[PDB]
Parts: sequence; C-alpha cells; structure tokens
Amino acid sequence: EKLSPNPPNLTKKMKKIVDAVIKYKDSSSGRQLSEVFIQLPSRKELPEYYELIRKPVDFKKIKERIRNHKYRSLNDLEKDVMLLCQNAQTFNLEGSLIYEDSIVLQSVFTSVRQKIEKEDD
Repeated sequence: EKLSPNPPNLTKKMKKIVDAVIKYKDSSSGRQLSEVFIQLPSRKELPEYYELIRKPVDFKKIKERIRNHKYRSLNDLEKDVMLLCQNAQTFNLEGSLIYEDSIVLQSVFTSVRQKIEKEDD
C-alpha cells in the first residue's frame, strides 16, 4: 500500500533537515559525523549488533521513510533520528568516537530543525 503523501512543504522540510544533519562536519578534523550511520552493517558481518539493538535505523532508512511518507510530522522524523543516536550509544561505549559523535548529532538535529522552522516563520 501507498501512504497518502504529506503536504509537499513538510516533506521538503524533512529532507532539508536530514541533508544538513548528514553533511555536518567536525570543524577541527573535517570528519562527517554521520558517515558511520549512513548504512547499517549487515547481520552477517556484525550479528552481535542485531543481538543488542532491537530497532536498527540508519540514514538510508530515514530517507526512505521521508520519501514514503511514513513520518507524518517533524516529531516522527526526530524520534527516528534520536533512536539512531540511542542505538549508537547502546552498541558503542561512552567516550568512544562513534558514541560521542552520536551525542553531537542529536544537538545538530535540534539546531538544524530550529534554523529551518524559524526561517519558515
């Protein structure tokens, strides 16, 4: 089944937010924080990930869920981004590069969402 499309301005805003979060780079090192979250590792590769993380998500899935109108609100989108980051914090250890990048990405999402929505008045 096809879902009823969101209003196109809502879709547009979801896309702009996710694009900005994905492109965000650490200023000192140039590292794209999101690059490790684009594509989940396979269950073949990393079976233990799928033992611990019950609802995996990556940015490929998030973009899919935007395109297919699964998210009906920015709150819906935000929850999946926060879940993506939660999962990173469960599977990786506090103080690790990947854990700490996921913490920053939570704040980037919030800041980017607000910039975009304030722009739209």
